[PDB]
Amino acid sequence: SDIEVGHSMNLTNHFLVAMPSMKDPYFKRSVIYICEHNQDGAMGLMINAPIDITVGGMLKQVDIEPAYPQSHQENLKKPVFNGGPVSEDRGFILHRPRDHYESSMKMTDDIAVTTSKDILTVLGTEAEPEGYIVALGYSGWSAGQLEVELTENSWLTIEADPELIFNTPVHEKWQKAIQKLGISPAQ
Repeated sequence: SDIEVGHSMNLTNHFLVAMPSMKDPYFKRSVIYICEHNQDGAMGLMINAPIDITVGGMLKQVDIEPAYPQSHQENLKKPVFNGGPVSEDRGFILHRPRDHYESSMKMTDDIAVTTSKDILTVLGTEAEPEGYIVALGYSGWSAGQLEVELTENSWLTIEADPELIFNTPVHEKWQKAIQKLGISPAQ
């Protein structure tokens, strides 16, 4: 009769790996982490789009006063990324759970997203999360719209792992992703 057992492709906590046959140049070789996926649509952040300014630079720009000495002087030269085209003037810290921030969303035991200024004060200080990348703007899809992009020859997906986000070099994030899908670019 009608026992509607399905699949429910919720892609939250999943990675979006661009195909070598990607048309859109804005995602030519992107790897997006879905932070939220539901009937309203989907929200994601680009993991390998390093911007010009550095994490330290953006802080200075925002004139954020650190709450402690900035010992981690080196992680402060690391760059901030291009999260996506939507709200390019908004911040999104994707990191490994450390402390409690006013406005934070926990994905797992190793991944969470903080969007409150508070977190900015610990960056560069021993109090900053052991792993984090700062993104500006995010990637958005309308209701179901993402669900349809999949049936197209644009993306492929696999559950996410923190290392791919806070460890492997940018230049290899994509290269290792598709490879993880048993594949390699054209030629």
